[PDB]
Amino acid sequence: AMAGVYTYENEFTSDIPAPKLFKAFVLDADNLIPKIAPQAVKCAEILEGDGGPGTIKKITFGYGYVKHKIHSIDKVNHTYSYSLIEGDALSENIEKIDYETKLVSAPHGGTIIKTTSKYHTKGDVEIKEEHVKAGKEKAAHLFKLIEGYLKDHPSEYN
Repeated sequence: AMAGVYTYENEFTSDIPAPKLFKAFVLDADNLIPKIAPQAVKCAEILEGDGGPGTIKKITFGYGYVKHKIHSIDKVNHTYSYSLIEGDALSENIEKIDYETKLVSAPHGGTIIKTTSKYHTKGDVEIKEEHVKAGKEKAAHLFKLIEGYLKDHPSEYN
């Protein structure tokens, strides 16, 4: 019954400018990711809301699905936050996970992507280093694919 929050932060870099990355990775993820990784995302459907705060999305992938609830989108600052509210990473021990991502402009025109994950826990906390790392290496593979797409279609997301 003990409720708590485990917070984990991570950061990676890109040569892609922040605005373009924001438009592609963040704002057009429903459309872009199916294109470059049909297994990571087959389908995204909005179940309620506009597409801004409060929006609920169902994401189906090549098998199972998750639901995301959008908390905020700050287009001007290039920050985004949303929670995993249904899916297999959840349990009686992890009731939900909040993500917050910030795209910061690097010195030479690229980006530093900073992500905070907050696991809302119940009872004893058990969180394996190996599952956290497997999550980062999966995301990084898919991020590298997005970067490749943006470099292969330079007239997009300007």
